[PDB]
Amino acid sequence: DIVMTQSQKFMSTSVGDRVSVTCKSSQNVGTNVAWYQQKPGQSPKALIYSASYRYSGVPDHFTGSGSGTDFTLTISNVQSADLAEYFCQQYNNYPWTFGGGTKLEIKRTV
Amino acid sequence: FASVYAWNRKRISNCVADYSVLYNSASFSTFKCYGVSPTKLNDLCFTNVYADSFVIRGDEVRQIAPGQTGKIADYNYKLPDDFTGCVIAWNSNNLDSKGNYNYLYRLFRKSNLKPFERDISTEIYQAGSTPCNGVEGFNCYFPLQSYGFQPTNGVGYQPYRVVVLSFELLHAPATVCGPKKSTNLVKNKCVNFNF
Amino acid sequence: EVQLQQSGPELVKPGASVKISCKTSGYTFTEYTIYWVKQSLGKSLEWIGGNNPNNDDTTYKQFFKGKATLTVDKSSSTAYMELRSLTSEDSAVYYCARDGYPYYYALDFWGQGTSVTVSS
Amino acid sequence: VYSSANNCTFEYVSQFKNLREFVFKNIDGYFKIYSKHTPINLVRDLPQGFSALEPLVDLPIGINITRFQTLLALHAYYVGYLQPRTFLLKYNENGTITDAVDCALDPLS
Ligand SMILES: *[C@@H]1O[C@H](CO)[C@@H](O[C@@H]2O[C@H](CO)[C@@H](O)[C@H](O)[C@H]2NC(C)=O)[C@H](O)[C@H]1NC(C)=O
Ligand SMILES: *[C@@H]1O[C@H](CO)[C@@H](O)[C@H](O)[C@H]1NC(C)=O
Ligand SMILES: *[C@@H]1O[C@H](CO)[C@@H](O)[C@H](O)[C@H]1NC(C)=O
Repeated sequence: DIVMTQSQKFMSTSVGDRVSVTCKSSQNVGTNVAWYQQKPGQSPKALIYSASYRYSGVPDHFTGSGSGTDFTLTISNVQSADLAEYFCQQYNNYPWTFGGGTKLEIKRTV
Repeated sequence: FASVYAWNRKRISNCVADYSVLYNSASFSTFKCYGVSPTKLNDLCFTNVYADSFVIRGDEVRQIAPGQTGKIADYNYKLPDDFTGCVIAWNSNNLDSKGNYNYLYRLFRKSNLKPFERDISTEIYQAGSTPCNGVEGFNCYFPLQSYGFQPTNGVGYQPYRVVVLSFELLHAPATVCGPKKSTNLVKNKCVNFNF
Repeated sequence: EVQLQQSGPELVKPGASVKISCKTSGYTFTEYTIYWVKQSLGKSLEWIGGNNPNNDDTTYKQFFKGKATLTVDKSSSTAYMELRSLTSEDSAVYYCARDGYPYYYALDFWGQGTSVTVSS
Repeated sequence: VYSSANNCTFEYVSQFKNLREFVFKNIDGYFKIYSKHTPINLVRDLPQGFSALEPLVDLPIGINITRFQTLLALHAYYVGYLQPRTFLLKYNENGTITDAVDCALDPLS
């Protein structure tokens, strides 16, 4: 029916390692998604369109995925302004419903 | 007549008819004739005349003109700026009294229509981010609507028959010209003749 | 040239009716629809609904009954939401967004949001 | 033959063994067809005799017309050509043409 879990709720990368998050969706309804960045306190900022395109107003250095019922997004690296929430989108039927979101944490060491 | 979006097109050639009798009658409410003065129609000769006929509402007669705005002038019928044509329009209120609910007109389109474009097609117009499929709904509309031509309505709801005449001048042959009149004859007098 | 000014924080009472306004200015309002979503303090995003400025259409989600009401006006070029039955858990932030049909689908532009808190 | 009827810009409806003669010409978009029903017969199987040709119709077509072909009702037609010549014609007293002499054939001519 309508369910979105993307197999994870939060992921952690310490230093240098590339960050990638999937947006596994429900059964086949279509191919149209989006990804937004949610900074802690202000309005969400759109990250990717349909998981593979570019934004004019964003310094886009991103890697996406193909098509079908599964989606994936790869970001450049873990910069100093990456600590935020990750929201995926699904717009096929009128009752729009998104997933639980993904949280990126910078795993600091001792 | 035909619908406004499926406007009726007629091609007339190889005949001689008087164009003066049209504007002479007082039954023609609107006559806006940009190509040439009304009295010069019979004077000049043309070729392969084309007539486009349709029906519009009462208060849209100003929409039918070369190079202006209007919903009908954008999605139903548009005149190019370089158009040396002629336009007639007259009331037909008594011909649609109860009222008439068989008239359709385009309301939604991606862009403005091309000049003299006979765009006939049907599709569910979409205006939303989500794709449109299946049954109509939000951001899924029918671009054709009826007319409220009630028999108890004034100006703006009375049906108007609108015809537009266009032509090409002497491409190579000449078929349709204005009528010519001839007087009587005289004899046994030095006369200058034009036989 | 797109901007959106909303109202500040609000305190509501259970079993009452309140109003929240989303203001749009500086750009045309007739074509693109307006969407309403909620954030319950960092939880999952819920699509409250949407409305069409031109056709005056209204669309809700699967479960929205209780405060399902939409309203817009062109003289003020804004939208008004009515909230009812503020029982126990509606304290959250509302976000008003606008989409683009020619380009940038899926809520390109967002707003600052209005935070409503329920208390006795 | 009947395959299409697109862009019909013109349409016209009108009306010893005898031999019929025709001449087809096109000048500045005007099509001329001259006809002759039955000329003077001298002998069989060959075109002897003299007779002038009178015009039949005039059509404002406006085509270039490069090739042509004949049609037959299945279950001989001599074909000539025209060249820019000069002729001397002796009109009769009733207006008809009875004698013609070429100008570039023989020194006597
Ligand atoms: C020129 O035309 C006139 C008029 O038809 C011809 O005169 C007739 O000739 C026939 C015999 O040739 C006579 O039977 C008629 O009585 C004549 N009618 C008149 C009014 O004269 C004349 O023959 C023609 N000439 C030529 C050389 O063709
Ligand atoms: C007549 O010719 C025009 C091009 O000159 C073409 O667009 C049109 O389709 C033709 N008419 C028909 C009935 O095919
Ligand atoms: C013959 O063809 C040429 C094209 O090279 C055209 O310009 C001309 O008008 C044609 N002639 C007629 C009589 O249509």
